Amino acid sequence: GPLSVFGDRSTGETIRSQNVMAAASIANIVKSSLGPVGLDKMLVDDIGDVTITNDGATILKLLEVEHPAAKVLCELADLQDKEVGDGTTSVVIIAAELLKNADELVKQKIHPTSVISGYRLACKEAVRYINENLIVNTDELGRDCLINAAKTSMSSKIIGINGDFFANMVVDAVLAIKYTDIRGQPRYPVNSVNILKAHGRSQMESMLISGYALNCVVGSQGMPKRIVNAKIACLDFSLQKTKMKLGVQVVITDPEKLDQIRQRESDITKERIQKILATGANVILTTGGIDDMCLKYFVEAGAMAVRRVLKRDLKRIAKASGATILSTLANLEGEETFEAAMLGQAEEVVQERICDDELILIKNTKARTSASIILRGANDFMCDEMERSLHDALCVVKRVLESKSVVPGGGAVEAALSIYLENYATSMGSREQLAIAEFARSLLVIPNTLAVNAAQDSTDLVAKLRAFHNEAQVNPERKNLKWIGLDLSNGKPRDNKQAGVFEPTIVKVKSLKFATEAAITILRIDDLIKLHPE
Amino acid sequence: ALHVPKAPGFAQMLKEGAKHFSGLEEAVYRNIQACKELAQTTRTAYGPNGMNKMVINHLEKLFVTNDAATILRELEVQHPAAKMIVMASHMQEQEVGDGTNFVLVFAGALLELAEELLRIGLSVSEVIEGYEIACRKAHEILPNLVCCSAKNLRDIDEVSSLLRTSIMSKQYGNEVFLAKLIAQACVSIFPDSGHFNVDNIRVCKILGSGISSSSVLHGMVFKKETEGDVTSVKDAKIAVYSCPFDGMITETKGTVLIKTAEELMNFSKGEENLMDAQVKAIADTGANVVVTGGKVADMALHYANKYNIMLVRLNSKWDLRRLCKTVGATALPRLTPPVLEEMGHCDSVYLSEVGDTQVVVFKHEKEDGAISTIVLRGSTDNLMDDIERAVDDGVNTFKVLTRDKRLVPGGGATEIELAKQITSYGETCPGLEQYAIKKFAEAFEAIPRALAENSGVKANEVISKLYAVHQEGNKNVGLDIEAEVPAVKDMLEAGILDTYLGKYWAIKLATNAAVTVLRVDQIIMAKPA
Amino acid sequence: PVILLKEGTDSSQGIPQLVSNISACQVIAEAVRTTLGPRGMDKLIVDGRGKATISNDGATILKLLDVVHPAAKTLVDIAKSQDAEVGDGTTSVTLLAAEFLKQVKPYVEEGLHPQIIIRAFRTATQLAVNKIKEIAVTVKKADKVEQRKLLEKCAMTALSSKLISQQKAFFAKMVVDAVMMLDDLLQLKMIGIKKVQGGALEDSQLVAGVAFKKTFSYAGFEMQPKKYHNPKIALLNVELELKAEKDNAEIRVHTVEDYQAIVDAEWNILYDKLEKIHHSGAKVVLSKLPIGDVATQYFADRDMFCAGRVPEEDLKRTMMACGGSIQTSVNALSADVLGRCQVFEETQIGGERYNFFTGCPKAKTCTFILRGGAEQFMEETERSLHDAIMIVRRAIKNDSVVAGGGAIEMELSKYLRDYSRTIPGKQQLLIGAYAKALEIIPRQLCDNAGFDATNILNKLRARHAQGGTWYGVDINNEDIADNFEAFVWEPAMVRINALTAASEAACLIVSVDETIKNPR
Ligand SMILES: Nc1ncnc2c1ncn2[C@@H]1O[C@H](COP(=O)(O)OP(=O)(O)O)[C@@H](O)[C@H]1O
Ligand SMILES: Nc1ncnc2c1ncn2[C@@H]1O[C@H](COP(=O)(O)OP(=O)(O)O)[C@@H](O)[C@H]1O
Ligand SMILES: Nc1ncnc2c1ncn2[C@@H]1O[C@H](COP(=O)(O)OP(=O)(O)O)[C@@H](O)[C@H]1O
Ligand SMILES: [Mg+2]
Ligand SMILES: [Mg+2]
Ligand SMILES: [Mg+2]
Repeated sequence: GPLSVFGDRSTGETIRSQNVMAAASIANIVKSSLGPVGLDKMLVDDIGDVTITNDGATILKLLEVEHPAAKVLCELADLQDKEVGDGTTSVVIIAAELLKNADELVKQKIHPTSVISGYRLACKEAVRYINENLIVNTDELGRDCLINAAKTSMSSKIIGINGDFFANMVVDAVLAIKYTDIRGQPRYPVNSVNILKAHGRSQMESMLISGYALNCVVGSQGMPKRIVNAKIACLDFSLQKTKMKLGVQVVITDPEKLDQIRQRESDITKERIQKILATGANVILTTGGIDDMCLKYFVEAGAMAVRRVLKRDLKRIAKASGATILSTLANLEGEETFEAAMLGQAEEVVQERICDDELILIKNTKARTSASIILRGANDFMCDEMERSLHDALCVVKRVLESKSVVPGGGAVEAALSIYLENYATSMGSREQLAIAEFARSLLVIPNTLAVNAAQDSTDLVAKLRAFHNEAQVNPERKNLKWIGLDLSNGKPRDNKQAGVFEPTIVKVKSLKFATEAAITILRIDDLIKLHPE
Repeated sequence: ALHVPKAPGFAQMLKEGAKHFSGLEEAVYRNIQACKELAQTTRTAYGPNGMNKMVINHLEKLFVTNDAATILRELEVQHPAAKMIVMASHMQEQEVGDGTNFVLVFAGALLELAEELLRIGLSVSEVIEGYEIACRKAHEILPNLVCCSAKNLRDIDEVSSLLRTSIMSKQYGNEVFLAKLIAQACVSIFPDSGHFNVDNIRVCKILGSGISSSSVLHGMVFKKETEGDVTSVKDAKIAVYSCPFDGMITETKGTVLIKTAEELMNFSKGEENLMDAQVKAIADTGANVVVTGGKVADMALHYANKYNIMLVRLNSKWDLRRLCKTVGATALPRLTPPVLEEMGHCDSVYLSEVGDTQVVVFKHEKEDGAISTIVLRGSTDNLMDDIERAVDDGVNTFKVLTRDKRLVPGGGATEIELAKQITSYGETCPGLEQYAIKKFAEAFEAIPRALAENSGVKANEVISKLYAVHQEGNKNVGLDIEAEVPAVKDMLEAGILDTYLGKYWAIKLATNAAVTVLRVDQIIMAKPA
Repeated sequence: PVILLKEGTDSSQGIPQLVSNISACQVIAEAVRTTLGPRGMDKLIVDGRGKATISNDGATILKLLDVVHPAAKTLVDIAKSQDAEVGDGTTSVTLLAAEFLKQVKPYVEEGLHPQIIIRAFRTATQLAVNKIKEIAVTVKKADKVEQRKLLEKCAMTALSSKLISQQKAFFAKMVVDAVMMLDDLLQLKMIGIKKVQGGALEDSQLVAGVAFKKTFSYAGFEMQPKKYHNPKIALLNVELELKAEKDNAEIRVHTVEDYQAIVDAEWNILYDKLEKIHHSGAKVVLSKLPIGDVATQYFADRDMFCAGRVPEEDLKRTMMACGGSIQTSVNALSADVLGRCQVFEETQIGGERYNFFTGCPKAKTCTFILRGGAEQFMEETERSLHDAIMIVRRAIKNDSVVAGGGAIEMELSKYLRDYSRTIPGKQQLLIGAYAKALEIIPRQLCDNAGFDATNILNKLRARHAQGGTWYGVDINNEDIADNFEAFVWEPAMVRINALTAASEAACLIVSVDETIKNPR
């Protein structure tokens, strides 16, 4: 009509309802994968490629979403996975529920600015209330706190019942890769634990490697496959017949030089390898290649050479064993040497046969402790889901060790926040009051979803929860009731701090902040212009 | 070597689109799977907590109901074994009127347990033997499970308490009202003789108000208007004609042959004088209401208005016959005045407006007659059709009680007692028949299991409670739907009862359908035309 | 290998199916929301033929929408049922049903058993219905001036949403006179409604008599007179023209004298019919059947009026007004069967010629003659008057009045909140949701008016809990007011049936757990 834009235009309640519908779609995809009673999903990639998963971030990454207001929630799950590593489903569910209730208010003609102000206020005060009333110090709780946090993260995953053992593995691995640097602050750099998958023996047969596990093998079958007092040389250059560089040409005018030039092309690499081996290096890892001519030198020396190793694996082996990755055998004296100080050490390096394949294990490195985990399941689907679940658990333990605060699970925090914020809304305005009440009510979608998935009376259970938390917030003698949440194996509230259902505070805090940011961004939209492609 | 050829013989001689299945795998198990899928489609509608379904048929007509036979009819069942189970369900509807969902559930359960037994290593023959012997034992047992009897079908409170159960599974929220209405109607049309006809209960669905505004009418209602000027009559003297309200003409071609101006001038006056004489003879017999099954002529209508006769035109012949039964009249094929016996009577005949609809009411004041009508009010045609189905259930229950007055406890009590007793019989029966007897017994558990699942509680605890109470000795105990947690109570003391004949026929038909499906071994479908 | 159902069977099952049913109902409600109340708007729908219908009437709008959703068809059906049983409340019923569904949507998503929800709906419906019957105002005087005032106020309320709201006192007085001159059955076929394009709403009129459009006159009709000052009226079902005395009649003559006798005999048959009609004293003649040119000219020469092919409904109205009987035979034309009026006239009304029988004191009939600038203008005027007429009939039969502007909904919402705060706690939430749903009527009034429904609903909730039961939305002041004193009156049966139908529809929709579409 009057507007001549070459595209479609949605405006008002139409586009607001559409945005809420999209967000709801995304949240209803993942609601069934929440909590110890949540279930996994198959995803088929249009070719028969199968992916089993409970991770909401993984699900929303694999999906092909068309609506931008739904792409927002997918990116929200991705961001939660990047910054926390857990909560990727809860954050999406909460963002969608905030969107739903806020759009209900906007339909009642509460201005979206007022809804947004109220949501921001409620988010700030919920974060404050958590930090002030709902946290437990992991110092007061010990190491069983880390084990309980790992087991809580592993509930809802395919390493759930085996959590009793997988949590020990995760905790040992994070403590192994613990390192303190300058500024003397303790750092737990997960993604430095290596995770390999090998279908075969049961899950209980999964292994924690004190050392490092390399998805590589020796370069020659004549080389040994076990070395005990391993002197390790990590090289970032290739060991091949030397070729003159691009700006260098051989032009012979005296045939008598051809033989010596051709022989030099190999003697150069021979000399480099002899220099490396003269120091005692019996294990040589390389990011580059190793010609057969060179592999023969390693074979005759009785050394173990490995080629095409990955840069990150090499960096980790070097840091763990005490070695220095060399891009060149070149010193500050204009010569070529290899010092025995550039070597690393390990009490054993072996080529181990896992299932029908082989990998290399570097065991008991000195100058640092390292950790690898070989997951063992029934097929690649199980192994990939175990890898994802274990990554979640490692991230959770990392957060618990970095910030020493945890909160109870099972909807305890959400029930407490619902109570406290529905009481707190009474003080702030009249429409921001409704917005804060709706934020509070939205927070209840987590215990509601937990109970629904547990196939229990969500209404009764969440009412009992809220009653407990109201008693806790109105009777100062019963403040220990804060720790009550859902027991989804029996459909009855329970002291989750004593049951061991713990979450890192950062999980809930970041979930709330990100969900609020997403809800505000989606609620700010009152128009949509979709241009026809060209 | 990249193609498997059809084997020589039947595989090659088979037509293009024809299919042939043979053996336990291709035929027996696929039939059992189909019947299981059917039972699953209708399981969630069983019982008072049973949910309705919104079926749209190929004609885009909408059915909102939890009546199993209706759902099956409006579904396009295409698997032949499922068709056979549906035939069993429809035979149950024909014989009894209620229990079709029992038939489906029980048949599906028998077939699933039969598949399990075939997998453990029994032969279809042994399974069938055990199922038949166990059906015989169930029929031997049920008479002993009969708890109460009607003891009076001329009362209105007892009949309501008896019909409430059948009209509770359908229309759970409002069942006291409906049982009252259906009891009033059934005992109005119940004659001194023990014979009861269900077609004599008429149902008029009028849009407007709601199910609580429904009523019973000792008489008849027709969504018609009156042809003439008279609209009400207080001491009806009804005269009924299957012929039109016009001058009789020849069945052979008639021609008015005029040959003189006098004949031409007098023919039409003679016709009207004839009509006036006919209608005046009818009026002078005392008739104030005339009901014609054919058309009405303008001159005859003129003279009926002149002589103050209410004219009614009923297109249908079933409607005409039922009106005759109502008023005590005889449909005359000639326009001759009726004799004192051929005439019908009604304490009132009037035109009213129920809602937007105009209706002609032949209403007796006495609390009896040969025909009664239930005027169903409701805010939706679909709702009124579902309530009509519930009315049909109540009326068919009344007829089943006129045939056999015996009653068994509901809510799964009889099913649990049957399961227990047949299990005790199979534990004594040696030979491979005991497996099939015990599975036939365990199939009964599907009924309280379906009730519990729909009530919204755990069927295993419900069934364990029932088994424990029936072991302690209470055969009238069944599950309580008015309990959020698994519970049980005295079905007799609660008034939740089923019909001995209903259970008898449902068990018989379900067993027969399952046994036929099992007796099938090869299937040769033709190309779907 | 072999499938249970026919290929193409679409089955939607479970909580998603139920939530989708509720959402479709929300769509259907949205389609009529903005028509509610004095600030309500009209909808323009167009058919495949390109013919447009313009209406504020919710039943009409939903009939025109080609709704196919099985659950959303239920709202259309209950709007039809409301228009049938009452004639008003069609938008309110749909809004209420959709709001019940919306209010229980969260619990449905959170796994609340539909049986529990329907039990709560039934309970709250019975409570609200009994409460309406309890607090409904029934003046126990049976006074005629006050009962005409009451009907007039209920009609003005029923008309305060249409395009004739600026003439609603006019049209309400006319509707009340119309339904008060009817017989006991209050038949709608006894009120005629003519639509004469051209003219203003205030130029519309009611004739205490009967009126119908001129009907295919032959030659000599202009030679006839067009005004009679005490005519007797012959109402007939008689074809007055030279015709085959019968279709299966065959004349056979063998003589020219007999031939001429037969010709003259046809003419004498006709002339004798006409001469009897003339000797009955009737100066006006109406036939449901044609009146030929010969009869037309005969009556013109006798200075009589004749009209043939008159429609059956107009004939019956003329009968009920003038006081005669319709005759298939002209052989007994007594003064008992002849009709009578004080004036008969043929006048021009906006391009058409209309015959008016006016002055009938024994008239149990009236004819509305509606003017306006468009076919759809006049059609929506007719629909508005139909609303008012049905309201007035129901009020005549049961003068039990409640107040509008959302007063009754706020009173029932308060009462049901009170009741819900006294019950275990599962039904508590659901009956409170019922109560919160009842507030959709004043909320939608304020929305369509352009107010802040939030502040107005706060004011109303406060004033209904302080004591006061007829406080509702005041539209012209953007405030609240005692609507029973402001005379925003509504027969109680309107809202009774609205709640009944809405609750039944909601219970049905919530009881459906599976939808199975067979392929066509
Ligand atoms: N043992 C448990 N009992 C009750 N609730 C639990 C338990 N373990 C985890 N939860 C809850 O499950 C919810 C979500 O878990 P999950 O879906 O695995 O991860 P996320 O949603 O954080 O991606 C959290 O609210 C958590 O508190
Ligand atoms: N109030 C009640 N409590 C428990 N069970 C009931 C109740 N009312 C009916 N039933 C049970 O519901 C079953 C019949 O439900 P229905 O869906 O009509 O199946 P059918 O089509 O086989 O009659 C019977 O087992 C009957 O005992
Ligand atoms: N003058 C008025 N002021 C406030 N509210 C009114 C007024 N007139 C009618 N209403 C309310 O508007 C609603 C009816 O609007 P309308 O769309 O005409 O009727 P319905 O939708 O019920 O067919 C009722 O709640 C009625 O009480
Ligand atoms: Mg998690
Ligand atoms: Mg039944
Ligand atoms: Mg209205």
